[PDB]
Amino acid sequence: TLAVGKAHLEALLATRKMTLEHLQDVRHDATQVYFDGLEHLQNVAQYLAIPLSEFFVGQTQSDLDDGVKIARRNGGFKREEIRGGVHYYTYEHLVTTNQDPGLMALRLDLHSDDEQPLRLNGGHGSREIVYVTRGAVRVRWVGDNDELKEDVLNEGDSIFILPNVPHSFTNHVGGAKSEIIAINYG
Amino acid sequence: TLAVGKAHLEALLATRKMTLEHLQDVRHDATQVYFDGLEHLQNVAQYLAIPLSEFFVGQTQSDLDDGVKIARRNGGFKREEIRGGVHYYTYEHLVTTNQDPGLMALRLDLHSDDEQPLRLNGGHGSREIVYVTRGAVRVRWVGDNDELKEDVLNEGDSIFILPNVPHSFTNHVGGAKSEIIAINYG
Amino acid sequence: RTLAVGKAHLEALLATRKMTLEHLQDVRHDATQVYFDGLEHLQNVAQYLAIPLSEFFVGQTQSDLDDGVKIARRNGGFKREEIRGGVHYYTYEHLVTTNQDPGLMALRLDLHSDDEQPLRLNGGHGSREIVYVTRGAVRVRWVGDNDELKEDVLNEGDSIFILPNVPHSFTNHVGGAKSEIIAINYG
Amino acid sequence: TLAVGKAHLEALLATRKMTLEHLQDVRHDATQVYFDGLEHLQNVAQYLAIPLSEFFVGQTQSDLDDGVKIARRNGGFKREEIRGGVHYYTYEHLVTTNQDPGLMALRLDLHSDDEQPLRLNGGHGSREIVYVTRGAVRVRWVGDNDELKEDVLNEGDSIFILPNVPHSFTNHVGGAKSEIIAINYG
Ligand SMILES: C[C@H](O)CP(=O)(O)O
Ligand SMILES: C[C@H](O)CP(=O)(O)O
Ligand SMILES: C[C@H](O)CP(=O)(O)O
Ligand SMILES: C[C@H](O)CP(=O)(O)O
Ligand SMILES: [Mn+2]
Ligand SMILES: [Mn+2]
Ligand SMILES: [Mn+2]
Ligand SMILES: [Mn+2]
Repeated sequence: TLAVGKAHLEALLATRKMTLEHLQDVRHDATQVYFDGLEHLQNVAQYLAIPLSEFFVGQTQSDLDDGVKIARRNGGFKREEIRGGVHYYTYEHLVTTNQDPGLMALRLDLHSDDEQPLRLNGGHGSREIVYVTRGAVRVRWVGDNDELKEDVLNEGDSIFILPNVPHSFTNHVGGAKSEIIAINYG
Repeated sequence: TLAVGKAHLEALLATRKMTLEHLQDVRHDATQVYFDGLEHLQNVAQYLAIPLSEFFVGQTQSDLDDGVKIARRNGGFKREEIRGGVHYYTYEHLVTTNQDPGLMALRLDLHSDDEQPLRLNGGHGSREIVYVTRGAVRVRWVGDNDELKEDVLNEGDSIFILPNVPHSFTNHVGGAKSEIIAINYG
Repeated sequence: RTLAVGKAHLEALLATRKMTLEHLQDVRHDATQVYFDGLEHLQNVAQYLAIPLSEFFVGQTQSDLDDGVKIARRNGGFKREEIRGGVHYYTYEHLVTTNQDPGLMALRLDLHSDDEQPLRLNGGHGSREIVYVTRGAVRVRWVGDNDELKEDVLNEGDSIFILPNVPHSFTNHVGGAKSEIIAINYG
Repeated sequence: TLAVGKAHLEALLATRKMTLEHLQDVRHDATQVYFDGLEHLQNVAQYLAIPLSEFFVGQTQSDLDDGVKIARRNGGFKREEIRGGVHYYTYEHLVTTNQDPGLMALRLDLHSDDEQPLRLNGGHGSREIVYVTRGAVRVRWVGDNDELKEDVLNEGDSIFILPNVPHSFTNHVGGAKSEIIAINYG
């Protein structure tokens, strides 16, 4: 048994000039409408020619409290990142929210340097802005005409990276261990 | 058992810097990942802080054939519309597709006129464009400062209606029976 | 050469950078507008703010609607013949157009070609399209899966939806008959 | 004289099923099209029923260098913020780009505390995420039913703020001087 909010379902129905009465075999109460499982809701979605996802758009409960959400150091997800055989990053999630799933804010420790081989990613859809909280960071990316570029970012410097530009952050000084903040969004 | 496409789920996981390994309680094959029901996929969504709807976005099978979908006169949904005892419209769905659930294209017969009372709707989120295929149509709507407006649209005339502007289409002549095409979108 | 920009709007752009009019010294203004000596001047201000020039005009065009609506009349607006490789294919008549949705292009078309003339598919387009047949019998052809050419026939009151970038052609099924369709591109 | 890129103008013209030939008295080159001033381009835009802004979309030269843009500490705009006589913030712009004018990344020094009066902003359209680089930060905001809320954010904590929620960041301790990073976006 799968419940869908009644007002929401009625709104979808109204996009097709319909009402609950035009659905075959559904029970409902004053706030919900009930389906005999996912296959049943899938069939109703085909009947309305609306993809299944729409039946859930907006229907997840907000994880904010009073318009805001707070996270604490080490309070959430954390993970090492190893590329080819090279320890490259420690990813720590900052605050994350279902009210903007495209926002991924991270604190990273950098573990590689010039003595290890380069491990560029393939770029990604998200824009990114990085701020250096500590140390000295070697940044490398693939620029115009596939030519490799590099620079060095010191504490308090920052960088914006256009979507799908491949990039790497490493320690400028080998054995030193820098920290950056990275916000992907939009 | 609920299957989610593997490449899609892996893409969502990557927006959180995760991989299948960070969900330990899931089986998978070369193209799908399997959940013990909706409650299970809902828990994984809360863990990822991504709303459930995202796990279905794009995952409904397209109802198009070779990039296109065709509908036939009288082939689909059709309904009379009666407002406070007044026969106002016949709604006939034109082609509808799950590849744009926000598109509602209609053919309407108009059945009311000046001898019946006015039955405006409450407006709606969709933009609308209407084209008169046949006859002469009295259009009325609520304009600036809630003042009622009216005009007449002849064959081949058209009108654009901003979202949430309440409106009514009726026969200008009375006993004459006009036809319009109405496209709500976006 | 003088370029006016709405003052409230410019001030809102300035506030996205934590600035005020005072951080641009070389500008005259009234209670509602701010004036630039020319485009090069506004361009420099845009560079200084790291905001593209287009933003200075976003939202600033006066609505062409009257009381939330806009009406167009048969033959009241733009109209044009479409000839493809020497083949007279379409007559395009604009239905209502509005600056409040520039991506909405609603057309009435006459079809002038048929099976005796060569095929003239377009290259497809970004817009979604829905077509409704007002009159006659219409041969529709498009490029489907694996670049295979597809075809069908649409009668009066039939309709079709076309996914973005699917190449397509509408012609007369019968030949010498002359059909009419309504085509709405949007989004 | 206003020049507009020719390929671009042609693409706009094609959205209206037009070509350069349908425009009255315009000169052009192999790459540009020329207008007798803004009023002229404004009239062409009314004729096409396309807002003026569209004629410049994409037409500003990117301020990125090879897909990236770098800013240095103290390299760009910087300003003190005083609210009703109270020194509240030092705003330092981090990297800014014309490729995303909705991104405003700041480094702030906090100068106020509990001994000074509260100076909330009015909120803003942008979402915000804040990360505490140094110290201990008193955050206050207006939540549900206009009730004032407060909390304390330590080094490495972060917060997400929904659009138009009014807020203030100040020093928790008093005479201590904290630092935050604040990213408004989207
Ligand atoms: C800081 C980098 O942008 C992180 P990656 O995208 O390679 O995970
Ligand atoms: C043609 C009209 O827009 C139909 P309604 O929205 O009242 O169903
Ligand atoms: C009816 C067709 O969509 C018109 P085209 O897009 O080829 O100009
Ligand atoms: C860090 C805060 O969000 C700065 P404000 O938006 O009041 O200028
Ligand atoms: Mn990255
Ligand atoms: Mn309507
Ligand atoms: Mn087309
Ligand atoms: Mn703020």
